[PDB]
Amino acid sequence: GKGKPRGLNSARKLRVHRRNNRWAENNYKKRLLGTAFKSSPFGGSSHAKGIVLEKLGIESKQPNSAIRKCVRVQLIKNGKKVTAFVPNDGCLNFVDENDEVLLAGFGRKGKAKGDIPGVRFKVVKVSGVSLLALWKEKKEKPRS
Amino acid sequence: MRAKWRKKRTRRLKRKRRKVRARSK
Amino acid sequence: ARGPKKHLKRLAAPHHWLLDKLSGCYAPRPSAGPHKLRESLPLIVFLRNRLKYALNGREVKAILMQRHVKVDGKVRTDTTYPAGFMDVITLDATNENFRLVYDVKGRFAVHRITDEEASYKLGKVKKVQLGKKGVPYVVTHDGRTIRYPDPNIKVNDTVKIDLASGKITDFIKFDAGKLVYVTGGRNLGRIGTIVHKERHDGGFDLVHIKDSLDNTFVTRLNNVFVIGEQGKPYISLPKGKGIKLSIAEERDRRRAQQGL
Amino acid sequence: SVGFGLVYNSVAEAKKFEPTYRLVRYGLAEKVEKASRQQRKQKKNRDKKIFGTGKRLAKKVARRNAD
Amino acid sequence: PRAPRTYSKTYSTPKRPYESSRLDAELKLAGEFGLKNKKEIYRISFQLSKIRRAARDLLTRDEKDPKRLFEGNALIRRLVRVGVLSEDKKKLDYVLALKVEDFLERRLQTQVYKLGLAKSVHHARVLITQRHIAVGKQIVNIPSFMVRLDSEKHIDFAPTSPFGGARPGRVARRNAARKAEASGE
Amino acid sequence: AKVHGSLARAGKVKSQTPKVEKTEKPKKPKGRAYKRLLYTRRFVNVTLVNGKRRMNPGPS
RNA sequence: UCGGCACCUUACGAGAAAUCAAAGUCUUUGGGUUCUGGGGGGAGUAUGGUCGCAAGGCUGAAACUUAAAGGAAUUGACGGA
RNA sequence: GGUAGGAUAGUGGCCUACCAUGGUUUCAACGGGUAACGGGGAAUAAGGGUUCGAUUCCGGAGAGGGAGCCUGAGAAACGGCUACCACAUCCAAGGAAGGCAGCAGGCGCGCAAAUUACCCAAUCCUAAUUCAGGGAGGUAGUGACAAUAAAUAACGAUACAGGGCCCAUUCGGGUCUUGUAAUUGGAAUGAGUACAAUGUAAAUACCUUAACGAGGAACAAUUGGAGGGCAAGUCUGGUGCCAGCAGCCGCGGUAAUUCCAGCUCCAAUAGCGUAUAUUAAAGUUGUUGCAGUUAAAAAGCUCGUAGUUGAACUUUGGGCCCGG
Ligand SMILES: [Mg+2]
Ligand SMILES: [Mg+2]
Ligand SMILES: [Mg+2]
Ligand SMILES: [Mg+2]
Ligand SMILES: [Mg+2]
Ligand SMILES: [Mg+2]
Ligand SMILES: [Mg+2]
Ligand SMILES: [Mg+2]
Ligand SMILES: [Mg+2]
Ligand SMILES: [Mg+2]
Ligand SMILES: [Mg+2]
Ligand SMILES: [Mg+2]
Ligand SMILES: [Mg+2]
Ligand SMILES: [Mg+2]
Ligand SMILES: [Mg+2]
Ligand SMILES: [Mg+2]
Ligand SMILES: [Mg+2]
Ligand SMILES: [Mg+2]
Ligand SMILES: [Mg+2]
Ligand SMILES: [Mg+2]
Ligand SMILES: [Mg+2]
Ligand SMILES: [Mg+2]
Ligand SMILES: [Mg+2]
Ligand SMILES: [Mg+2]
Ligand SMILES: [Mg+2]
Ligand SMILES: [Mg+2]
Ligand SMILES: [Mg+2]
Ligand SMILES: [Mg+2]
Ligand SMILES: [Mg+2]
Ligand SMILES: [Mg+2]
Ligand SMILES: [Mg+2]
Ligand SMILES: [Mg+2]
Ligand SMILES: [Mg+2]
Ligand SMILES: [Mg+2]
Ligand SMILES: [Mg+2]
Repeated sequence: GKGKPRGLNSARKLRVHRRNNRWAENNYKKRLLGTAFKSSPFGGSSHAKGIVLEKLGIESKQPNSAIRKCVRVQLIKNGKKVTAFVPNDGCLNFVDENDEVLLAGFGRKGKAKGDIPGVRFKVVKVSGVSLLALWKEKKEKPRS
Repeated sequence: MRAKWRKKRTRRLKRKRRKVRARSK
Repeated sequence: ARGPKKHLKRLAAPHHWLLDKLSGCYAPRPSAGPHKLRESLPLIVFLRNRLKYALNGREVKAILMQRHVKVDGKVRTDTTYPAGFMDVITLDATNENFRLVYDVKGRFAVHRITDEEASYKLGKVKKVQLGKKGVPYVVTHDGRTIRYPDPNIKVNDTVKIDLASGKITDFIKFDAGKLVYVTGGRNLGRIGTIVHKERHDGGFDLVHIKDSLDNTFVTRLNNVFVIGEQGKPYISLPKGKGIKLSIAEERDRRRAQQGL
Repeated sequence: SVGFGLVYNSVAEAKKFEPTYRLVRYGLAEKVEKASRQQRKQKKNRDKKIFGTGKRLAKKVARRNAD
Repeated sequence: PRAPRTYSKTYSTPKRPYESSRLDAELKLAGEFGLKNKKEIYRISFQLSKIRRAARDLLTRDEKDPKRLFEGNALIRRLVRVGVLSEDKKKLDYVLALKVEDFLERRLQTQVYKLGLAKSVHHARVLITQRHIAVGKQIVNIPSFMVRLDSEKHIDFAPTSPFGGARPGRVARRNAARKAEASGE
Repeated sequence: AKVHGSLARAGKVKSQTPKVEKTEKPKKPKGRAYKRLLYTRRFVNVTLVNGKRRMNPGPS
């Protein structure tokens, strides 16, 4: 009878067995245990501002070979320590030490992107003046 | 790492980790 | 909460008043009166939405405060006065006498009558019971208490109320073959007199009714209003006699009179 | 153009039933020179303080700061 | 607190953003009917899907089932009224067989070109939107006005807005004001 | 995952990219008139048909 | 002929194949029913309970990391075959 | 649970007094979590489902936390009171006063959310009441939350495109001009701005419209891409496993179709990308409908309770009539 019970009165044994085997998914176990808010530095959010401590240069994973130019960020809302990629040609000169950056996930919902070991966040804005709009020429950083 | 030989290494560490809690109790 | 509510939200109104969704946040709440809140029709709804005499709810006030409208011969200057079923509405100027009756769609007909029919009304007997000092009284669907009835009058019947002195002129007994005006639900506005009545001792008596086109439709007894014998209504029936032409037949007539 | 129209039976009985702003429009009434909306509500709330005609507090205070 | 003002989307997007079959076909459509966007194509494609699924459930019923007798014959009647479904071939099998250019032909931008009067679809749209062609006596500046097979006779240049009469026009005046200015009295 | 690579070279290539300005050209039309200009360039006044169609032919 | 341990041949069928009269009667998907799985690790680990004299047993995670791990067969290559 | 009383507006372990030992639970009670108010409903969807619902309607709860109460038909009320707790204001130090989870606003928190504006004209509500009141509400301001419609050009003469005629002989002939001429033409209109009128409570805006208002019509459309998946370059300059890109596979070590740029081209277009979540994709949650020999997955084996599931059998057929 191919495993499962088929009967009319067996709606519970099917429904119990579904919830039992529902936990082996990746999203249902994450959503129902609430690990987005408990773990996971951006506590369920999409963007989190933080304070720049440091400018790290992370080595790219083999077989790639480059220095990836991240920064180290303590989150304002949480106090947790994260490493944040600074994406473009240049743009590490645009951040600073000790000023505010708006971050984001990088795009793999965790799961550090590609050759970049452990770095799973990037930088959207610095000083609220938007790295991409700084990188082109469009905006100027606030001086003081 | 034959998994059987990783096991007897782990079972060694299973004793030591429950020794260090009885050490502190 | 904490007591009685004084507001009616628009879109929480009864749907058969055909109030527009926009252009105003609130509905006219029916005041306390002879008929229930969801079974009535406030005078502002009649004089502005049905008759189009008033533009605003302020001109409903400017009409009622000149003693113009009178429900059952008494003026009732309340803007939100809950005029309901069988209520005769008299306008002295314009000489118009209306009787609030249901059209077959389940709404309130803009149905003129004349003065000899405006001199009376009908009322479904809610209960028959002895009052204090032994005086019997009967209670009608508009909550009227009338003392010393005919002893043959029982519940679910209909009495003819003289409306000047609120006296039972005669009564229509509830028995088979007598015009039933269905007064609630999806069958609201349907006539047809009988098939029989099925009892259900315990609650919710059901009444089978088959109209002019022999369409049987079962209705609860508490939605039944007897309005006459076979044929011969005791009031003027609205433009359509409560027949329930289906939408295929409804599209047939409107095309039959839009090409003339 | 499409609108909506009214012609009353007499000019005086127009004046009974017609709203004020329409009569202000036609020269048949003058808009009242009441004060502003919040100034009325402020003045109402200042006058919620006094209990009575206030002549007694008017003569008591003018006594007290005189001496 | 009020009634929620109801709104809906009038178009939908393909599940595949880059198909060579689909991108060449619609660019053929947009250059044929003088369209501005694929959104003007996506609008019609979304109209078709609802119309097609409004017959697919109706056809799944019995025939002489009165909802199919009511909604189906009303479904045909609107399509026959607008000119999408022909005066022959009035059936629920033939509202499933409709296509995009059936509706695109009934656009006012197409009909202003089909009924003479425009000498392009790309001149038709700049006649309509430029406060020329009237449909009844009503000036329409909408190119998806979707002419309804009884308005076609009265489609004409507007009573106002020259090409329809009674006034020269804006740059026609200023030239004639200049030509009178430079020549003489 | 050595965290201290040399950061002095950031923006090197962009700085030593020689600045060549964008060439000023007459503008292209917008909306419907650009879909008109795509209709001629793909279905009316197309000439080269190499393979199937090549909208960006590179010089050989 | 009844029942069993198998086997042989074919492959109607099945499968990704190796093979299988069951591993078939399965998109032409429903005879009944129990247990288990949800990419690889972390890890049968931590913690908690429970069992045992103990070794350990049963139940049993998550953070974090990863773009492949694996299965079957083909061709080569190599074998102190 | 019974019996009686008290209380209630009344039922009732609601409470009290006495008496009995019950009541619930593997059909999940009791307990723990919830970034849980419930429903109408919303997003996605072949079908089945999956996920959301604080939020325009309805029901509940609460007015910092609790607790108590007065009045009144109606409140355990908070734009009422009383007390404690917490916070916090003025003060001449004796005292006194407070409660924006109403509206506008401020701070703080933040990734994250607008005016200390105008009016009761509409909707309705309250009251001795046609008149007064109404941050209920409506109107404007800010407003790329989401949604609708749809400008940025059009049409020609001039150049060469060629599809040709009668064997164009070798082009003319009264061809048929789509592309091309940073040529040349005269027309069309709203964006904007305004006489006015309309709108409106009053305005503003729209709707209408006199005078104005395109030649680079600078009145200039952007956002992302151009190795594959995926539509579009083995063009040019620079860099040289650096800088950098890249969701993934992967490009860079001197000819880089993947970096940075010019050019050209592509996709969507007043929008488009990014992040997070969720849905389809996913028949990768499988009721429909998954897999378990070897890919992860038959309990070491047997018994057995709940659960699930269970052989066949009982009025069949015929004759007639009405009847859509
Ligand atoms: Mg089972
Ligand atoms: Mg309330
Ligand atoms: Mg005009
Ligand atoms: Mg045998
Ligand atoms: Mg796994
Ligand atoms: Mg275990
Ligand atoms: Mg243990
Ligand atoms: Mg008792
Ligand atoms: Mg008792
Ligand atoms: Mg008792
Ligand atoms: Mg909560
Ligand atoms: Mg809910
Ligand atoms: Mg809710
Ligand atoms: Mg309360
Ligand atoms: Mg009171
Ligand atoms: Mg309280
Ligand atoms: Mg209150
Ligand atoms: Mg308060
Ligand atoms: Mg307090
Ligand atoms: Mg506020
Ligand atoms: Mg926002
Ligand atoms: Mg008002
Ligand atoms: Mg408000
Ligand atoms: Mg522009
Ligand atoms: Mg105009
Ligand atoms: Mg390609
Ligand atoms: Mg190069
Ligand atoms: Mg480039
Ligand atoms: Mg599916
Ligand atoms: Mg599987
Ligand atoms: Mg295995
Ligand atoms: Mg076994
Ligand atoms: Mg085993
Ligand atoms: Mg059993
Ligand atoms: Mg059976």
